Amino acid sequence: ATLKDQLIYNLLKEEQTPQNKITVVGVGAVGMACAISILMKDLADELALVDVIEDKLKGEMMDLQHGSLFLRTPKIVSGKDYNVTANSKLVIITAGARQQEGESRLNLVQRNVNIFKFIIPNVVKYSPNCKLLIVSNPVDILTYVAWKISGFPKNRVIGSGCNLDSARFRYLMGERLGVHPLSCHGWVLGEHGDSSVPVWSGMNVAGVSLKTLHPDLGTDKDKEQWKEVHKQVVESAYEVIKLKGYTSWAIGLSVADLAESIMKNLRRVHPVSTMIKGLYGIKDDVFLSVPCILGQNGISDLVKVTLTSEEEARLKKSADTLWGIQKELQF
Amino acid sequence: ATLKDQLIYNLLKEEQTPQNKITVVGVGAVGMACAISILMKDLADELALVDVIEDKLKGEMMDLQHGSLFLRTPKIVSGKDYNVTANSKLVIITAGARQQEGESRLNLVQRNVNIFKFIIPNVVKYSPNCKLLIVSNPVDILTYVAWKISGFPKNRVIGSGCNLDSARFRYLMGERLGVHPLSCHGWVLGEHGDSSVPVWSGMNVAGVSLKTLHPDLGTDKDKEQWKEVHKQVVESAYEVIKLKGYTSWAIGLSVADLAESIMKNLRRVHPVSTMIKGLYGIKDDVFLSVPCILGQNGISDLVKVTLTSEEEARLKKSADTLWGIQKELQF
Amino acid sequence: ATLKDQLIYNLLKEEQTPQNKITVVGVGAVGMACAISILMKDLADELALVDVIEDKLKGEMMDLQHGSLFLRTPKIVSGKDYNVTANSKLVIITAGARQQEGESRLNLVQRNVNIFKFIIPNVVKYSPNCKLLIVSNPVDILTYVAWKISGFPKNRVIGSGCNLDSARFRYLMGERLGVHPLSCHGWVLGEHGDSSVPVWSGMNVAGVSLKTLHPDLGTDKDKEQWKEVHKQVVESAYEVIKLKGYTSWAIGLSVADLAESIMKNLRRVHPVSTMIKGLYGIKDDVFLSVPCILGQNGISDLVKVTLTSEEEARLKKSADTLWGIQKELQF
Amino acid sequence: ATLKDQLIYNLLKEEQTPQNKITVVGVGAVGMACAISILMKDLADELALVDVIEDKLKGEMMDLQHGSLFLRTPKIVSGKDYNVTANSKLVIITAGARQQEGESRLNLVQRNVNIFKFIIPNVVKYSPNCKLLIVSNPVDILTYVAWKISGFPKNRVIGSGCNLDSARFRYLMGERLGVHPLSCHGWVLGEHGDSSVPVWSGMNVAGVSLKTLHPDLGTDKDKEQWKEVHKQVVESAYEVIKLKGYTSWAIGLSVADLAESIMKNLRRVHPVSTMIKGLYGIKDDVFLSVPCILGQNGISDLVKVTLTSEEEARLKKSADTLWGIQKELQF
Repeated sequence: ATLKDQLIYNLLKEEQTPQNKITVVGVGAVGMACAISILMKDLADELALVDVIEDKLKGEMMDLQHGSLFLRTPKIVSGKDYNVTANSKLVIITAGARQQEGESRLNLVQRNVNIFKFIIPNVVKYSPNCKLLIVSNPVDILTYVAWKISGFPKNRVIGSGCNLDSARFRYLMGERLGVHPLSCHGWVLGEHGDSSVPVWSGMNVAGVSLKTLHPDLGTDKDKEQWKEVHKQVVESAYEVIKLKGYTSWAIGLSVADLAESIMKNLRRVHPVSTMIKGLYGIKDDVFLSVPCILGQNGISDLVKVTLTSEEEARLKKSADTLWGIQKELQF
Repeated sequence: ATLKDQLIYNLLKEEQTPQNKITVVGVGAVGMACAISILMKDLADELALVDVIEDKLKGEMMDLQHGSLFLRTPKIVSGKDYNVTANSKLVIITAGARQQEGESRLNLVQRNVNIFKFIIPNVVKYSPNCKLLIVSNPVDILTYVAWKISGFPKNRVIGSGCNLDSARFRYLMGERLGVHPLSCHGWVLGEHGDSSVPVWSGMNVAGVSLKTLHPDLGTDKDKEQWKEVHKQVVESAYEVIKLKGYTSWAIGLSVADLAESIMKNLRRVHPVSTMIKGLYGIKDDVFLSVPCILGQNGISDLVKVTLTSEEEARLKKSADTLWGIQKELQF
Repeated sequence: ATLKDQLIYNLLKEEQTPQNKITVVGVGAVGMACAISILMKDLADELALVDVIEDKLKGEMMDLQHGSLFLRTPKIVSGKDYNVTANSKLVIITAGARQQEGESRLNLVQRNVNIFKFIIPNVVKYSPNCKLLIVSNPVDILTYVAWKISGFPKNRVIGSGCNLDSARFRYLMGERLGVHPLSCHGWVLGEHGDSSVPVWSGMNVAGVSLKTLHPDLGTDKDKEQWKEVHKQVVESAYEVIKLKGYTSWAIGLSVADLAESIMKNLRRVHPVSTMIKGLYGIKDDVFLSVPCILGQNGISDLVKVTLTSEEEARLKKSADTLWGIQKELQF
Repeated sequence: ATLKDQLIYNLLKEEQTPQNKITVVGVGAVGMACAISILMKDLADELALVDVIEDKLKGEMMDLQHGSLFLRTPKIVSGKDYNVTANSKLVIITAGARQQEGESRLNLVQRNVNIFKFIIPNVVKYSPNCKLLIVSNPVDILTYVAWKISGFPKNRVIGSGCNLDSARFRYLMGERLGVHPLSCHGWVLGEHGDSSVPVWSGMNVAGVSLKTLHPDLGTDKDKEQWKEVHKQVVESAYEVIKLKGYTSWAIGLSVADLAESIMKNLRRVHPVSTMIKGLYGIKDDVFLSVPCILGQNGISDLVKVTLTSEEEARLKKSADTLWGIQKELQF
């Protein structure tokens, strides 16, 4: 008789379906930053890793597995075959197109659409009742792409959007005032990138409107130039890529935070990208970041923020752009 | 329009069942010590409290409910009715017969059976696929009672047993050697109480057999009298009960540790009460503590500890006692 | 040679001062809820318990000790003598008379003033650089008493204040809007009691002013009666005491939350009782809850919350109330 | 009047040193894996990064700082100048030279000695009371190097040693037996690398000696080939490097586990590299992995494992080889 059989008597052989499984698609810096943030927040009873490069994937899986003693996630799996993702509660797409040197914006988006025409159906086939969290950039448009291809209802297709943008706003707001980011409140909404909207009205410490105190907050006659905070937020990624080549930990921590709200059904509010037709004067099938309530059904609700004429027109101008690009995409 | 509807757009009202629900039956010191431990280890997306005293029950629920801002458990419910326990993954029974000043063990058990004849069928009705963790004393006998009434297979009926007895053993072992209890290894097996078997052969730090180093370990010849460590484990509950009237924190943390293993499907080894028929020449339907592997199907496997002839006789003698009581019970 | 000597080589004899030591004065339901909450949030490397009931005190220490296997706080000690508190960063005062059914917090003044004349000098003697977190009621005045007796600067004397009352406000706010309390922002200021001030002008989800959407909010002509939310916050403790005899869990989590911000130097904004002289035209040495920044030096700064003529008047009344009681005290 | 001074009333601009400061030297994959693991286990109130690559260093700093909202470490600083390390409790060294294809072992060590001759005195200058944790390879020798240059007593100079090796040994046990690593007890001692000693005698689940159940375990005629488990431990790093190009997460988690034991004074037993002269007939100043007790003074004690005559010879040969190298180094 075997040592295991001498040591252990077996009552039950057949294991059940995993109950709290998460898949991360793509094992780049962002993918692995999400996985380690998720593994150390104990959100999953099973982690699945998927990417097209077999050796990198098995490597990252074995490195995580070797740390098992220091973790509470008892099964970590990987493969190029999406059968490993079976029965995921949450699937996080970080996989994208490696940006070519002299291509157009439209080229980059359509190469990502071609990768998504493979990933999304494979995700749906093995985890048809899962929430999709789109991290891959450009996040607003690729969240529309994931939506169309998957055929999922709008509540179960979520773009990481202005979540990290808003977390960076609160960090900078915190450094200017000597207050921890947690107690500094402020919202970056609309299109993730240069044309995002800082909501100066909702920007507050302890429910004290910085706009009410300082009427010229966020204007050009602003002597304190608080515009430069949103300018810093919107230029942050560029500055970090400049220095270390990429961004890793901040997005990893922010995606783990979103996963926590989903997996534990918290109904916390996050500024994430959601199909926004019929709201803020938008009449096209586009995704924009607004405060969304995240739980086990994904975006169950969203907050209808009051916006100035300027801010209304900026969200509408971002939608014009996104719809413009989206009708040129080949599905 | 309501402030809520002016503020929030609803995507879907559709509500779902609890995904990681735990129910604690009994809101005495032990039951509430399980609740706060479980609540502060983020093991559940929903917690249900059930006891017979409705005001006490609504007090504890409300007191926990007010801590929500500082918790990651979005739903806390309570009720006399077991419809609030519906869809529980794990159900912990702390409720039981109040110990009469002087009476036989045959009588004390039978008064607990009459209680489990109401508790267990209700639990089974609203949560048919759940795992039962029996904490109520005498834990070994009342785990057999739960098994019989429920009709559940032996894998999904677990008694806390010698799990805390072992935590105490490893704490005291730690004080003697000045090492953390985590790095002190020792096993209390068999019947929870005075008759429990301390396995001296398995007592070690860093895999160094103390029994080999000190052959007298656990004998009456022992110069350092290590039999006192097990004696202290056996008399620990008595000594604490004498000082603060009961035990709370140690059993709450130990059950939460069991709950972690079950809910997160860790597959750790805890010494818990399990149907031990066929093992150690035991011929009767008795439950005793042996090292069991605990996951999302409860006891998947148990460890066959090599015991001395003396150690076997003590387990067989405990089985003759418990079966002697059990066969004279009325269901 | 002993088994311990045969097993372990000693390199150095213990020559180390406590580094992250929290003391809890009082082993009542409040004290032990603070204790377990702090132990399960890994905030301290030494927990010292002090009270006047030597049996109860030793029984609680032993019960915490018996679950050290499941904790990362290696040294738990107790004793009626305050030399156990030596070299504490944070001493949490929960000892003294607690509210009986329907009894005001302002009816515990003279009893707990006497108890603070014993406790505070003893604390100061053994930990003269420690931060005082006052929890005993009436907490606002007893914080002022702790300040006067200790001679400590106002930054190192903190009261639990409206931290829990504010936590409760956001919980009930959350049950109305179907959002997690974490995403529901709103401040209860002034006395931790019946005279507390709900600042309607600061209440927001995602920086959207509820007062601006719903101008009637918190007035008698409000058809949704949002004033009943603040009423519930005031009545909350009375309700819980009536239902289970005391409040323990929620204040334990509220206090561990304040302990986290202090011990980890977060500089988070908490509504805690501090010396409010010079602000809102208050001239006396009054202690009220206003939003404060909490770190390892305690209250480094506070937020000047903008109040409506109505709000400011209602806070000056809460101030007047407490100067009336404070002015006639003996030291 | 600036917005900040309109919003916030300052009491205390007086500032103090951090209390639980950790410094990570080297921002490679290993140092940054330690950084995130330490940040996510809330072990520090200040994290200082120090490397020679100023752009990469500032890049990694900013990437952690942007995730501060999701962290409880309020100050993260970076610089080439070791004045950012001032008042560190624990300084983790991951910086050093990688062996070149032709390079002799002696020459590689001497290149690290020259690097350490700048790093260690700079560390000692700004944190003279700190614990050194040497992760840089070859770990056993560079712990000796760091010890020589620092002038520190042997308790405050720790090599990460066989901590991960042993953690890998317990994973491989776990998969073979279908148990969590936490419940699988095995020890890898001596020189970190292909000469490491797997203590077959100390191999157990629930204190059952596997060597005793299976007499042939760890020998050549072992029908189950358990010797192959140690071979896997010794090759697993080479196999992971071959697949993903380096080792990252498992060493980051393993190091954070040691940081927990030190920063929180747990006194857990870890296989870490310590000055071993006087044990197993070792006459020379060599550092080898033995099971050591780790607290806030580092190695306070160490466990003397009973080894077979064969096993003592393997440590004795490791010592001789290590002294062959160290006696030839230029300090």
